[PDB]
Amino acid sequence: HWGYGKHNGPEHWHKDFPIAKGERQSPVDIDTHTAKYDPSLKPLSVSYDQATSLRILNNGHAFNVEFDDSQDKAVLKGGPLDGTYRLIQFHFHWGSLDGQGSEHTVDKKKYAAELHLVHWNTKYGDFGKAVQQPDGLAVLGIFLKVGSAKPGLQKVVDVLDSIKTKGKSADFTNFDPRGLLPESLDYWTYPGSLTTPPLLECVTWIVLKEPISVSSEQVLKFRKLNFNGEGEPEELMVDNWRPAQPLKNRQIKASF
Ligand SMILES: O[n+]1ccccc1S
Ligand SMILES: [Zn+2]
Repeated sequence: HWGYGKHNGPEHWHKDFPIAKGERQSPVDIDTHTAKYDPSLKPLSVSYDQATSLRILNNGHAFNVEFDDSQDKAVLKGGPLDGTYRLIQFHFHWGSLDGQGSEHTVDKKKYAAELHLVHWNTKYGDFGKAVQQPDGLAVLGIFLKVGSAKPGLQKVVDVLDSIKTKGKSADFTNFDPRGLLPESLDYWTYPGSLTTPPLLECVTWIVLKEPISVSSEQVLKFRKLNFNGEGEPEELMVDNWRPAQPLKNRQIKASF
């Protein structure tokens, strides 16, 4: 029964998921004066031209926009990565107020939200096998700040009313995730974990330096979602973010 409240939030997760206190937990604070440029990093390649979205689901924690990952249609390669990583879903974490919401922080700065584009390493055949491997996933993290509207997010915003409560889904075909990307692909990378239970330590994190801007009306529609199921008392889906975790013996590298 994990969640984001007092009684079931991040400080409780370690009881059911002891890896919460592990050596490679995410998110982390990115100290820009400690992260070092790595000339060994190869160019990052985001190839989303043939992406095939299918559906959007409120899972009681966030919403997932799901993709057809039965073939190499939307892949992430290059940068720190060896091989090919297939896009399976994206989701966001966000706050109740514009001053909080992101999971990663940059010199302790919190953004209003954070987008996670989740990809799995095709050498392991499926997502479920990939998450049991230290290089099984690659998550592209993108910060959201409140300013101008993001045209490419509006199709997402406008379907949320149809998936207000936990367990609801809606058809969501022909959504282009390229429209959620900032101009620059300058990034930081480090080894980490899923930021939700089961908190598996399988992720190569790639966190873009340049945030995207979204409008206050857009993020306000995120905040109208519900953690609860239909017919239950309303608990707004806000502050579904885990705070920064100890860096331990890890290196954050910069691509720039
Ligand atoms: O929050 N989250 C859920 C699933 C896979 C990755 C991540 S970051
Ligand atoms: Zn996430």
